Amino acid sequence: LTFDEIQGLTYLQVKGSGIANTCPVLESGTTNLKELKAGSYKLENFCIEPTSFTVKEESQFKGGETEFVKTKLMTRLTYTLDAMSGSFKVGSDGSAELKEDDGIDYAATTVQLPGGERVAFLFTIKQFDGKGTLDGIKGDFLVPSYRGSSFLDPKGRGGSTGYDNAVALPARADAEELLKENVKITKALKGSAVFSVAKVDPVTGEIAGVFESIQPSDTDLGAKPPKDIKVTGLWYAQLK
Amino acid sequence: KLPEAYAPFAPIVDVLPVIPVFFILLAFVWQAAVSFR
Amino acid sequence: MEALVYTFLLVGTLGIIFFSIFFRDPPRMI
Amino acid sequence: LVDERMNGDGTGRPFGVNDPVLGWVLLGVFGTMWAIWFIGQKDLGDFEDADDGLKL
Amino acid sequence: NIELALTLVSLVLVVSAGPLVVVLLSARGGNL
Amino acid sequence: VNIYGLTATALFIIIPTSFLLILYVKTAST
Amino acid sequence: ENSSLWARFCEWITSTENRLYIGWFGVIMIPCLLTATSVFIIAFIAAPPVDIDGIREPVSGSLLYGNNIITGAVIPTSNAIGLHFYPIWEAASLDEWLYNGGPYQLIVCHFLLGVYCYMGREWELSFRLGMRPWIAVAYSAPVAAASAVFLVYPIGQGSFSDGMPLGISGTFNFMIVFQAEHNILMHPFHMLGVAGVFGGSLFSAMHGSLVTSSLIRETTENESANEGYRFGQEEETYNIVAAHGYFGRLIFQYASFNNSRSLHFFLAAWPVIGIWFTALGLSTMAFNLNGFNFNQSVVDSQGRVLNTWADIINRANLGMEVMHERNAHNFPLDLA
Amino acid sequence: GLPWYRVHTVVINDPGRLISVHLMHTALVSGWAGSMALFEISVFDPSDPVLNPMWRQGMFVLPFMTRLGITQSWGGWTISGETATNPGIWSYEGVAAAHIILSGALFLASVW
Amino acid sequence: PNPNKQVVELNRTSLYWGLLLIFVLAVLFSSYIFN
Amino acid sequence: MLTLKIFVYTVVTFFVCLFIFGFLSNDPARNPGKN
Amino acid sequence: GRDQETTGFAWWSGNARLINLSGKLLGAHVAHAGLIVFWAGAMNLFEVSHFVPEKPMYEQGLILLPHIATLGYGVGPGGEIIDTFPYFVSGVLHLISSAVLGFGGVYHSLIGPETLEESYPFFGYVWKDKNKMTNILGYHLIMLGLGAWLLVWKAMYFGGVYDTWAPGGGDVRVITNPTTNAAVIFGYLVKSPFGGDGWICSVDNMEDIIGGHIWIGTLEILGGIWHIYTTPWPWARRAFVWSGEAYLSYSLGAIGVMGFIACCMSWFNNTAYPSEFYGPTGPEASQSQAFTFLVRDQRLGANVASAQGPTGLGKYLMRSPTGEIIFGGETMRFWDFRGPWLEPLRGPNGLDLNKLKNDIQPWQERRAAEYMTHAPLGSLNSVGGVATEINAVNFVSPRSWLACSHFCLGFFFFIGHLWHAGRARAAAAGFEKGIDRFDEPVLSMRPLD
Ligand SMILES: CCCCCCCCCCCCCCCCCC(=O)OC[C@H](CO[C@@H]1O[C@H](CO[C@H]2O[C@H](CO)[C@H](O)[C@H](O)[C@H]2O)[C@H](O)[C@H](O)[C@H]1O)OC(=O)CCCCCCCCCCCCCCCCC
Ligand code: CLA
Ligand code: CLA
Ligand code: CLA
Ligand code: CLA
Ligand code: CLA
Ligand SMILES: CCCCCCCCCCCCCCCC(=O)OC[C@H](CO[C@@H]1O[C@H](CS(=O)(=O)O)[C@@H](O)[C@H](O)[C@H]1O)OC(=O)CCCCCCCCCCCCCCC
Ligand SMILES: CC1=C(/C=C/C(C)=C/C=C/C(C)=C/C=C/C=C(C)/C=C/C=C(C)/C=C/C2=C(C)CCCC2(C)C)C(C)(C)CCC1
Ligand code: OEX
Ligand SMILES: [Cl-]
Ligand SMILES: [Cl-]
Ligand SMILES: [Fe+2]
Repeated sequence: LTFDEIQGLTYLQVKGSGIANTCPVLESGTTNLKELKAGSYKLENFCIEPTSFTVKEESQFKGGETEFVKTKLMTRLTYTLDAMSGSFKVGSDGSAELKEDDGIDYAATTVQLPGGERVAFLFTIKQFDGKGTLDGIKGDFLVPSYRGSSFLDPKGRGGSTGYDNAVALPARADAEELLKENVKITKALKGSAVFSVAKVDPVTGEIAGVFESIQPSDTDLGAKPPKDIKVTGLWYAQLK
Repeated sequence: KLPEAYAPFAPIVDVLPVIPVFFILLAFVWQAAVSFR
Repeated sequence: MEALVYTFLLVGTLGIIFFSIFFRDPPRMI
Repeated sequence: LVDERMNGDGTGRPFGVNDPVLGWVLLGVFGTMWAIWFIGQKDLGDFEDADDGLKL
Repeated sequence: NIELALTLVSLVLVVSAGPLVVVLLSARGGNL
Repeated sequence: VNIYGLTATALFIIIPTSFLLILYVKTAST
Repeated sequence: ENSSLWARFCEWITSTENRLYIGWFGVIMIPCLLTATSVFIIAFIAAPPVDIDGIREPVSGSLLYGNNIITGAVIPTSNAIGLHFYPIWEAASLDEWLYNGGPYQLIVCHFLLGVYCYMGREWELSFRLGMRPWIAVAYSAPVAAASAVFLVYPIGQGSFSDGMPLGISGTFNFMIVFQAEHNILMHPFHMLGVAGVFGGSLFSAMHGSLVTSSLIRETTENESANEGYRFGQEEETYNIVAAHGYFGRLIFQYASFNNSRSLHFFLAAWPVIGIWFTALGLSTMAFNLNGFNFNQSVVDSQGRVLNTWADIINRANLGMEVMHERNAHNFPLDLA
Repeated sequence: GLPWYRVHTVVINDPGRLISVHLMHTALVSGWAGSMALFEISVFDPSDPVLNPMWRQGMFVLPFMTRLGITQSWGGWTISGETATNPGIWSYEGVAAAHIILSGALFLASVW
Repeated sequence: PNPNKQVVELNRTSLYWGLLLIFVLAVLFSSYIFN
Repeated sequence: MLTLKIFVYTVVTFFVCLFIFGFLSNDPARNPGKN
Repeated sequence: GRDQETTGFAWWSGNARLINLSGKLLGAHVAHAGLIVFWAGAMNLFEVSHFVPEKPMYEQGLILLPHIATLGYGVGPGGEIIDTFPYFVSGVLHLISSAVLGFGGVYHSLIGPETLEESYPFFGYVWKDKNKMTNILGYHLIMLGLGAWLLVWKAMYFGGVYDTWAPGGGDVRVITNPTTNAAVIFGYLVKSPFGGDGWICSVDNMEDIIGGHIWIGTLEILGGIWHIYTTPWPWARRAFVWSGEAYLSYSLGAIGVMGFIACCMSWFNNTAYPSEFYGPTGPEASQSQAFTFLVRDQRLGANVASAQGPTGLGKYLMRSPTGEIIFGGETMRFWDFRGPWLEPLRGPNGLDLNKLKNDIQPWQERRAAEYMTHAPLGSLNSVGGVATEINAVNFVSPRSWLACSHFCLGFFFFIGHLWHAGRARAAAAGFEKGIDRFDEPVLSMRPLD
């Protein structure tokens, strides 16, 4: 559906359909990619819809190579980044600058490996700053810690609030297992994303394309090594 | 409150809702008076 | 390992339920 | 998008049908078993006169 | 407090008014 | 001292011991 | 012959000569309570962990995921689903159904629809055997209490995640969280329910011992006294006058029941009415009516709070509610 | 009466109890086959098929499933050393379950 | 009403052979089972 | 998933129509008590 | 009066003595219908006398005044109470009519004939007469049908009813266009009862409500005329018990469902049960909390969209499981809540945060902050918080009283169904007094059952 076909629906008609989880496809407009007028644009209704989640999983086998594997999704329809505000700049020749500031720019998402391993992650592009030509707007965002600092584990340990030890084992409350009780690390990592503007509709100020990002998964507050997750799919924005 | 031409009758009104509890009790008095035949 | 022991105790309890219904000592009248 | 849904979680469909074959499931299974009951209604008594129920 | 006192007088005249039917009808007549 | 041999010894005793006790006390009461 | 296909099926369904009676409630009861039984045993053993709280932390309840019989449970449905209907066919994958607490809502929908028809066929066999009907009315009290914990309290609180977990230690979590949010101990309908199960255990031991202590001497001391009764004998194997004339001496003479039919009605009506209230007490607290709140009720002169035992219950109450669902609450009022 | 070693000869005269007593043995044999295949899958290490294969690990009935085509599992792994994208219903665990489901069906037939 | 109903008997001398047999096999083989 | 939903709706409506037409097939006369 | 040995009923089941006494049974119902009208008169005037205009209608423990307010008598824009005299006339006209109903109820119970069969043949009835039972059933459907047209005439012609979804805020709105589309009206009935559907408890506007009572008014006038001119068909002779206790048990199971429906109706719906009058719903007060701290903390310099919670889902705004931008927290379960203060902030794709960063209106945060401190949790002695709360306020929501009373009444009348449907089916079969002791039907059955 286009943007105007979504906005021509009431809330009860789009509810429960999965249409609300989708970015507006840009049906009108051409792939010429030059009639986009140069200059600055504040970028609202910027929304990113993924299509695949693949994680860099180490092989089950001993001499197996480590690639990106197909996954199936555990969280239901909570994964689209939507309605992000920011600035969009294009040059005279085709050099473009994509930047977002505010909006729903993170989406916690659990995805399950073939083999039964549930790897969770937050799909984000938050604080993005990317530069380059309209086939690649290569830049880096940050991935925050998947749980906050006031998150509490099943034993009550946590970063900001919490015990900081295993209280139910009072003789070995603090021991050589302090990797997961004495430090709850909430350090934010970094992820890289590549945007490519594919269609321009300059009479309405609407541009869409394909994105490709790679980000870390989750560290369980500093208890497991985070894994790399390659997210592809579509995106959409409104120049105005 | 009630309309002010009736507010002196507001003491009677506070007793009026509990009256159907007395109607189920009156069935027990009437049956006690015939000795629960 | 203990989950094998847990299910054996649960299957064994459901076994006695099956025998207590379909192989009960039948009540003889008179 | 990522996966494939049926997408009827909060849509309020009549008897929860969204493929029309589901409505014919409802009418086919009701209609097959209405017809078995109707043909077998000759063994249930002809309660034809007015005072012919289980009454008190 | 006359507004509280009349509510009690209205209670007693009504809480008696049920058994007073049963008492009076027991004495004269008796078809209850 | 293994988990197998300590309980395989106990099962090879008690499962045939009690089986023979089931048949004897059946017989000695007849 | 003259009988149709449907008529020979009706005389088999309503047949009193089956070993387990089926009835027309049993064509619902059997395929429902075999559905919920089969998916209970598979999910108690082998279900992957469940995001009960909707906050994307999974909770393990299966024997194959490191649980024993006490701590294992079929975990309630996700809080993100709420009261939404989540069958298998509304999920994308079967593992998404397993992640979001899907097995719970399939057990609970078939179990409740199976115990409503279990109650229906206790009526039906009573009607087929020429009995008086109201054993079903007695069984309506555990049915209502099962309906309160799995259906009505989720309906009032707005999620099946607040329904009772299908396990031993999951039940205990459900009770402890309930007392923090609703104060069930200070509710009179739970007080009446405790009086129904303490009275119902007193009266089971009372009626059970007076009959046992009044058995006519029929056997010797080398054989159990339970062989003095024959199944189907028409004489009455104990002395009701000796049992009445004993409990009459014990407390008061007119306190006892000389009528064994009136004794067994009161023996049925004390647990059933008591469980009827605690099923409604749970269902009124479903709508957040709550238990009596006597906190800071006793105040001396100069306006200062004297504590009571209810204030100590509150200190135990508000210790649980600051720790239950410890990551769910972003906002200071547990309105859900 | 009979000795202990002669008890099963009550079945030599009636063929209906001979069905029922071979059905119970057949329920125990396939009940072993699924239970042994569940035990072997629960202890099999499919990591190195080159230098820690199934005969190296004590797998007894897993080379009999793999001999007649069953190469994939519901844990993703295969025997040749790759990931199963579609394990199907005839996995190792599907066949270990198909013998237990048959074990209970043959059990009920023996009671009949 | 099966006419093929028989009873098993085991006298005490056969009890004493049977109990001896499974203890002597347990005396013999368990040295190998415990290894 | 739709194959499962069609199957469950055939199954559930089979047993619901057994329930409904069973009580329409002269249930109140299936008593032992004569009048 | 009457006694035990001439009936076989003790004092504690003595209303069962007047089963076959048509005139006594008439006075039993008319005197009881006096009590329903007497309570509705007395509890109305009790609530008019204890009405205080400085407090909301839902704070004061008023459950009957919000019903007359929903009809639009004496209310202004935004739920403001203009005058209380329309609530006073409703109290007196029931309190005076209760004496008229009380008189003829006492009349037919004491002086009127015991059975009105031989003297008044129009009113006389035998319970097994299937024509006369449908005849009385048809008379009362026309009364229920014409009663359902009173709501339609009052909404279309006689001043209108209160529409809480009205443009410009909620006030009294004449419903000029009631929805008579059968696909919309009968779409609620075949809708699922679960989350996002709510069977018929989600009827979201007054046009479906008033247009639905056109349907229930015509079908009961037509269905009343149907039962006056017909008798039950032979398949209905085959399925039912035709005693008076059976007809009671049929009504008890029908009305015990209706108690369960009105339990979940008053708890969830805020259109036929407006929140200006009944207070916020369970979903409404929990969504009002998340909206209140989304406006509190946004003015304190925090981006409410980019704010990550401690679990990583989003403290203020998260995504619904079908993809709608909703409020975060434990109130993700009530995301399918719709409210007339909240729906102005909601676009197609869930809530619109562009509309929610710039166009939060000052009346919306007035009303949502009112609903947070009037959540439908209380105590049995009307304290008014969570169970861990001190004696400060005096509040239990009417929705909390209306749902809890009508689940209990709906539960007992299902029990009353199971009592009387078991008994009337067994008493018509003959074995309600016990086993015959001569032909015990178990003794003529094959053992090892
Ligand atoms: C999204 C959509 C979802 C689906 C829709 C959901 C909502 C559906 C609600 C519809 C309303 C249902 C109400 C049905 C009431 C049935 C009551 C009944 O027990 O009804 C009982 C009566 C009994 O009728 C009487 O039955 C008698 C029985 O006689 C028999 O027995 C007699 C002696 O008793 C004589 O011997 C006689 O010869 C012998 O024939 C007589 O025949 C009378 O003539 C006859 O009037 O039935 C009748 O009146 C007629 C009954 C109504 C018609 C039933 C139609 C069923 C469906 C048909 C379409 C099927 C499609 C199949 C598709 C296939 C491909 C997949
Ligand atoms: C297909 C194989 C088969 C079958 C159907 C039979 C069937 C029979 N045999 Mg024969 N038998 C067989 C093989 C078989 N036997 C073999 C291989 C031997 C050599 C050891 C014998 C030696 C033998 C003798 C010497 C006698 C019989 C007798 C009998 C009859 C009664 C058996 C009984 O009551 O046991 C009762 C057994 C027990 C109560 C317990 C036995 C426990 C032992 C230790 C085995 C443990 C069971 C183990 C778990 C199963 C593994 C078995 C393995 C093959 C997989 C019955 C007709 C008797 C007969 O003819 O009566 C007139 C008799 O005297 N059999
Ligand atoms: C809503 C409640 C209700 C109603 C309307 C009735 C009505 C009736 N009952 Mg039932 N009953 C009830 C509750 C009720 N009962 C309860 C709760 C019990 C259990 C305790 C019983 C137990 C019971 C038994 C055991 C019997 C009845 C019988 C009767 C009938 C004869 C009454 C009679 O002779 O009394 C005569 C009694 C009096 C005249 C005493 C005075 C009571 C009057 C009516 C009070 C009126 C007060 C009112 C303010 C007047 C207003 C007047 C108006 C102008 C404003 C009558 C139709 C009898 C029956 O079946 O008849 C065949 C019978 O035997 N009842
Ligand atoms: C069923 C509908 C219904 C509903 C929803 C309400 C709801 C309400 N009423 Mg109304 N009321 C009702 C019926 C109802 N009442 C009836 C029938 C009467 C006539 C007696 C009244 C008379 C009335 C008055 C006079 C007042 C209210 C008030 C109130 C409010 C607070 C009530 C309270 O604190 O209860 C506390 C809770 C209880 C009393 C629990 C009730 C449980 C009962 C007693 C059953 C107990 C079980 C027991 C074992 C059975 C007893 C029999 C056994 C011994 C044989 C609330 C809005 C008050 C208010 O706010 O006024 C503005 C107020 O002053 N009501
Ligand atoms: C107070 C209301 C009332 C009552 C008690 C009755 C009572 C009766 N009616 Mg009448 N009727 C009424 C109102 C009423 N009617 C109205 C308002 C209409 C007009 C629409 C009719 C039109 C009508 C006709 C045309 C007929 C009856 C008939 C009957 C008899 C048998 C009904 C039966 O067994 O249904 C059993 C019901 C079913 C088998 C249907 C299946 C029900 C399941 C639950 C599915 C329902 C789906 C449906 C769309 C509702 C979905 C929502 C639901 C889940 C809440 C009985 C005497 C019959 C008779 O003998 O009369 C001469 C008959 O032919 N009625
Ligand atoms: C409108 C509904 C209705 C009608 C007309 C009848 C009519 C009848 N019933 Mg039924 N009954 C009903 C509902 C109804 N019942 C319900 C809902 C239940 C379940 C609780 C029962 C359970 C029931 C039983 C168990 C018996 C009857 C019996 C009877 C007969 C005589 C009753 C009598 O004299 O009462 C006399 C009244 C009393 C003795 C007083 C009882 C008062 C109790 C303690 C409640 C007090 C009110 C209290 C405020 C409510 C608290 C609960 C609240 C929290 C919801 C009569 C045919 C009897 C009979 O003969 O069967 C045919 C019989 O044994 N009924
Ligand atoms: C697989 C399910 C789950 C497994 C659960 C494991 C634990 C089970 C615990 C319960 C064990 C049985 C208790 C006692 C039963 C009893 O005494 O019945 C008494 C009846 C006697 O009835 C009479 O039996 C007569 C035959 S005879 O007399 O016995 O020869 C017959 O003629 C007559 O009609 C009949 O009335 O016995 C029988 O009918 C048949 C013989 C039963 C033999 C015992 C079975 C032992 C269990 C083995 C199951 C497989 C186990 C391995 C796989 C897991
Ligand atoms: C001495 C010895 C030996 C032998 C051994 C043996 C022989 C063993 C056996 C073993 C076995 C023989 C085992 C078995 C097992 C079985 C099982 C384990 C089964 C199970 C089943 C089930 C569990 C089922 C269930 C069910 C039912 C009942 C119905 C349907 C459904 C179900 C599935 C649920 C030898 C010589 C080798 C040498 C060494 C030593
Ligand atoms: O779900 Mn189970 O517990 Ca009725 O509060 Mn909020 O939500 Mn949850 O927390 Mn507290
Ligand atoms: Cl918790
Ligand atoms: Cl929250
Ligand atoms: Fe007894």
